[PDB]
Parts: sequence; structure tokens; C-alpha cells
Amino acid sequence: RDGVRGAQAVASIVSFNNTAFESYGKEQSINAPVSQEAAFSYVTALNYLLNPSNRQKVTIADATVVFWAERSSPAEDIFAGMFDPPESVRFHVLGLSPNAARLSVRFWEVDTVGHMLDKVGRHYRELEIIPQFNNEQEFPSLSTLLR
DNA sequence: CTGGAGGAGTTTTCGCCATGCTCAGACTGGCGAGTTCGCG
Repeated sequence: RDGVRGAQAVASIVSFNNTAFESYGKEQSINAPVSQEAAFSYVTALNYLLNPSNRQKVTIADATVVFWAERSSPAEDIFAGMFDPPESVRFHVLGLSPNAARLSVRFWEVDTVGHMLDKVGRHYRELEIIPQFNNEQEFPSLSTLLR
């Protein structure tokens, strides 16, 4: 509920529980070396970002999406980007999906603006038609169309 | 002949919620000008 949705109670990104996944005679996490404090750091950061109290998380389809910058109010409006369609690093975007007890990365972007017009823009421009009344609204919501 | 055990195979413990309406008309509008053949 308060973490990655649909995954096991405790999940991990790195794990080598089965022999088929080992190589060169290594074993366990030693199969990929990382300093202990470094491992702690990013895990804590990821846990923090997952906290619902901080408005930097959103669920789309099956994948949970997390983003961060020095400010987040505009990107947070992507909530309507699907719910009701219309110095610091800027807008890292990460989307991951859950396996049974381990996580996988779906996509990864670092672009600015946050534009998704590639599909939405095409989607809307395909729907263009002159209206009948003068008081109609240009951008109908999917709910209205389906109804 | 018996041991210790490294490896292969099976069982246990882990922790455990949520998303929200709507709503209305126009308009009235006039095409074009034409010519047929002819003996034994």
C-alpha cells in the first residue's frame, strides 16, 4: 500500500538467490560489489520517495512512477494527465513494475518540460472536429466519450 | 566397515487498506440562347 503497489512485502533490486544467475564462481551479493554505506543511501532515498505523504509518487496502469527535482508542483499535475486528461537536476523520471518478489525497470527519462505530447498530442489532433454550438468544450474527457 | 560431510533436495519465516457531477444555435441563397438532306 505505502510502497510499490502489488509487490511482495519486502522486495529488492539486486539478488542472486538461484545458481543459474551466478558467474565466475561468485555468490550472493558479492556478485556485484558496492560499498555498504552506498547501498544504504540509495535504498533510504528510494524508500523516502515512495512515501505517499510526499507528493512525488503516482500510479499509472501497472507501473508506479516517481520523479524529483527542486520543485514538483507542475509535474504533480500529471495526475490529471491520466486521471482526467486535459541548482539541482530537473525532473528525473523513473517507472518500474513489480515481479513476484523483485522489481524491474520499465523506462527511464531525464527530459525537461514533462511533455507527453508524442502520443497525447497525436491522440488529440486525431480527434479534431469543428463544433456545433459555440459554447462547447474542445477537450472532452475519456469518461464523457465512453458514456 | 565405519565415519564426516559436501552436496542435493525440501520446509519455514518473512508481513500483511484508500481516489472525485455539471451546461446550448445558427440561414433565408435567381442557370442560357441552337440548324437536317436531295434524278435518271
